[PDB]
Amino acid sequence: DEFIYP
Amino acid sequence: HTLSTLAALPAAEIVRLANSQSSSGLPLPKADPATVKATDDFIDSLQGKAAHDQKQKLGDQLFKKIRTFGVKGAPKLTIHLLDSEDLRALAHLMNSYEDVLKEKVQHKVAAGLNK
Repeated sequence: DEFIYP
Repeated sequence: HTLSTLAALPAAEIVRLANSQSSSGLPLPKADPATVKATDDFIDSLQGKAAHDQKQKLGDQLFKKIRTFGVKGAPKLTIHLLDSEDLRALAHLMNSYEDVLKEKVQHKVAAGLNK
């Protein structure tokens, strides 16, 4: 799982 | 002061209270100074970047830390924390005051903010 800030 | 009343304060106030060693009742451990300086140098390193780029880079470490906690919705919690707290204070909770951080994340899960 990949964390991204929009 | 309990852990929950403390986790209910902004990160910057939790951290301010930690450094003012009138801590006769503060459920916080003694921070490691090599860790405190690595975190502050890390945050120093983000000064001057796009707000968006700063939250992504800190978010990377923050999401990994919430996933260790065992909580679902760690992206949404990670984003909400990054948009609601002081970045430098939050990184200090992440690397130095992990249990307070967890109490704060349970407050947000209680508001259904991970859904």
